[PDB]
Amino acid sequence: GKKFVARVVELLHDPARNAPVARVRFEDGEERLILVPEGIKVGDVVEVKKV
Amino acid sequence: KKFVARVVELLHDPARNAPVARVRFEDGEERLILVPEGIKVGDVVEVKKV
Repeated sequence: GKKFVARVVELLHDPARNAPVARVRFEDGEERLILVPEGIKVGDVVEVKKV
Repeated sequence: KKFVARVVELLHDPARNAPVARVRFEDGEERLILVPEGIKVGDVVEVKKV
């Protein structure tokens, strides 16, 4: 359907994992923390999608 | 590459439009993320940049 997207607003570091966690912002103004891939920058948009 | 995880649980909170899914990543780590409507338990989701 419509692409499920969120804007990356902050990039944090998870020390347990050596991996980035982005603070993201949904269309309704909700903000959550997600594991993201490498190469994500603040200001990008990420999609969650079935494979 | 392809950053993926398998939906283990899925819950519709009447408080938001999108459902909350508990996903299992590569190493076994589990977290709660918002998924699109129509994700069912057992699906694999991908987090990618657009």
